[PDB]
Amino acid sequence: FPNITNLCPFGEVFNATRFASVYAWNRKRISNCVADYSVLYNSASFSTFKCYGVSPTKLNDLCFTNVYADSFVIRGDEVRQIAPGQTGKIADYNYKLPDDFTGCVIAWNSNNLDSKVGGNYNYLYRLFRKSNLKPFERDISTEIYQAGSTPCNGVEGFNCYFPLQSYGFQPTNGVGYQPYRVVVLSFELLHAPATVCGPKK
Amino acid sequence: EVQLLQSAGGLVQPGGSLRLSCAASGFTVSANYMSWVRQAPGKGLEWVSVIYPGGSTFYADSVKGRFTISRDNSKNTLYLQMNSLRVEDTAVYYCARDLSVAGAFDIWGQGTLVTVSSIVLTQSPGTLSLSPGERATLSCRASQSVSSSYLAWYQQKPGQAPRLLIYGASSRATGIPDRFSGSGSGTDFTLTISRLEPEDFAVYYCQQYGSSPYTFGQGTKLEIK
Ligand SMILES: *[C@@H]1O[C@H](CO)[C@@H](O)[C@H](O)[C@H]1NC(C)=O
Repeated sequence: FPNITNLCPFGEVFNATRFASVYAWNRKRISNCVADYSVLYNSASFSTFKCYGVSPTKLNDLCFTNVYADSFVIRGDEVRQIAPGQTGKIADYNYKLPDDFTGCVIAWNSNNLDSKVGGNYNYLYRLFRKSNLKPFERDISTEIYQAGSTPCNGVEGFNCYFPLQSYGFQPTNGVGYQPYRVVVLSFELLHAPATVCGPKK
Repeated sequence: EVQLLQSAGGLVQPGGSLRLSCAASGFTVSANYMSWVRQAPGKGLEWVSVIYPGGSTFYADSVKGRFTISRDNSKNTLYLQMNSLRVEDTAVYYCARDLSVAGAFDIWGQGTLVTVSSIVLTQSPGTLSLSPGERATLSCRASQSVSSSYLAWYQQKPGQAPRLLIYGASSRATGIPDRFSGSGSGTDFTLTISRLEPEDFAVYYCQQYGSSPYTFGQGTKLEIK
């Protein structure tokens, strides 16, 4: 490898400004650059760096073919449902983890940066669906989930309910009712020659 | 005309096997949340089980593993198999659909009775015996201080099934008269009935959702001095 290809845009994933809600999860593939992971385990702001897969110490000795960073804003104690195989209101009709999700998951802490005195009403989450989502899949089609057998041509009423409900965020204690931020780094195994190794000599 | 019929009124031998049944009357069970709750006579209500669309199963904290709830779309049933049953498990086993965010337990079943061998939520006021012609105040406090709209209210009736009064502490359910009001925020909520009517003397409960296993209040009965 040459001296340095380019600094990875990976810092922007952690310290960007605007994030997407859980219903529309956003992704970003990291292109060819020298891996910069030494600044992760040394930071004290991280408190949920628990992840199953490769060792959390031999990060500079890895050459995964391609890496993705996925971001969402699931709130509070709902984070723990992200694990190698779980079910629930979040990992049923939203972000789902397979048994081969090699990589790691990172959680943040919420503050006045993502909050409002009046409240937040621009954040949505899926609550009604008809089947479990396949891993790493999204379903964006929101008219009616047809709870009843009556026609649901688009009239709000009995047996025809909306499938999306807005989050409600207010300044509170914050144990499990704050807009936490969760990102997932996902690695691939082998489809192309390795490009993101991080040696220097 | 949604109806939920049940048939479980049978005495059970010690360590016996029973099978309850909840049917449907127009709405498919494969597209909506379902829940089984325990009445626990002599005390407040409590939670038993929840089935999501899909078919993931959530059980209460007191009981682990032994409860076996099953869903049958072929006959449109919400079966629950009671295995070997121990002491202090005699209560009613209501079943109801769940729309927690938008309307909490709008329609319930009818109830049953199973015999035996041979978040900190509290509600303050109490009986508060009064007379018709004025209003009243019912206060429901909480220890966790749920933020905005995850608390609802229910009304009991002797021999009947629980009904819905207000969902999310902001708007009442359909068919509710305009004499019921609710307010409050932060830690406690207040509910008021104006122009008391003879068809209003009933026990009121406050329930919390959108959190750890759902909890109801102990019970506030209204009586005439
Ligand atoms: C964002 O925050 C991290 C850690 O708090 C810091 O290292 C970085 O310089 C900040 N800015 C950017 C653009 O990443």
